[PDB]
Amino acid sequence: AFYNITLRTNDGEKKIECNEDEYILDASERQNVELPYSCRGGSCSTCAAKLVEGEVDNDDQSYLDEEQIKKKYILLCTCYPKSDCVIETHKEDELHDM
Ligand code: FES
Ligand code: NA
Ligand code: NA
Repeated sequence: AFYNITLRTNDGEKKIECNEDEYILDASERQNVELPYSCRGGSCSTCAAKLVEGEVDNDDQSYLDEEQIKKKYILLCTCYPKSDCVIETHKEDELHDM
């Protein structure tokens, strides 16, 4: 199924949908909502975001440790939505300065 993702970016709030079988980064990009990234493989911190509400499957990621995951951080390049979500983007620095 598809879920509606509310992206709270550094340039306002944007509404985009994403198939539960695809990554949020790719879905966002085709709907013209540019998000940060670099490796696009789940092993770095560039695409870091924070889950405000909703369920996701970000098990394909590998950079974030359990402490960061518990704090709701997710890497959008490898994150599947599992319900409607409200996500804050461009959180790499926040993550870095925890
Ligand atoms: S762009 Fe590197 S983990 Fe997402
Ligand atoms: Na960019
Ligand atoms: Na450092």
